[PDB]
Amino acid sequence: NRQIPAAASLIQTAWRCYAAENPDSSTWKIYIRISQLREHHRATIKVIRRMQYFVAKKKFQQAR
Amino acid sequence: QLTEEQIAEFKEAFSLFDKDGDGTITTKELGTVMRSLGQNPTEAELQDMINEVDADGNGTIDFPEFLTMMARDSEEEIREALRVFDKDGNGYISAAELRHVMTNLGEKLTDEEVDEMIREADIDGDGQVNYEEFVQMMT
Ligand SMILES: [Ca+2]
Ligand SMILES: [Ca+2]
Ligand SMILES: [Ca+2]
Repeated sequence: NRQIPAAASLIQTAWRCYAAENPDSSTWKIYIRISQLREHHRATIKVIRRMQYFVAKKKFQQAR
Repeated sequence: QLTEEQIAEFKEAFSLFDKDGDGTITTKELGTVMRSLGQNPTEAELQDMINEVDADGNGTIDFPEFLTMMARDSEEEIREALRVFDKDGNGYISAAELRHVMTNLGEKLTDEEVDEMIREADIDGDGQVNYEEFVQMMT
């Protein structure tokens, strides 16, 4: 069932977009290889999460 | 739907990706930033990402396309994705089932992330996150 991975990824990248608007979210703890997350880090993370959400959306629609 | 303060903020973010300063974002520069974050992107992943945003098809992202992406319905898509895991046709699945799908499939969220969505998404306070509550949280 091609839809299970696509659908999960859609949910997960959507929530990850949402969680990144909150600066205190535990979603910021997954960048284990950065010691001190600074302003320029967060801004590039915000952009990468948005792009990945748009990828996940196209792949979901491609699976249906 | 775009503040002028947002536009300059997005211009600054654009700069962090376009390090050569030629007004464009290539797959190499996206790869460079992601590896700088400790991520391990695949060259197809980088291609899917550029393709999703690159509206003119010249293989690269310049700032108007960046601006559009950051400014960009999603509701029904999220609803369809939730129904994929809807067994009994109820408006919900158990928190344990949700924790499984979120942690063991697709992106693989962390357990503290799933704790967070679970606490935040039970808007009505009855102990059960349903689909409609989840959607409203994101919208
Ligand atoms: Ca460039
Ligand atoms: Ca372009
Ligand atoms: Ca509830």
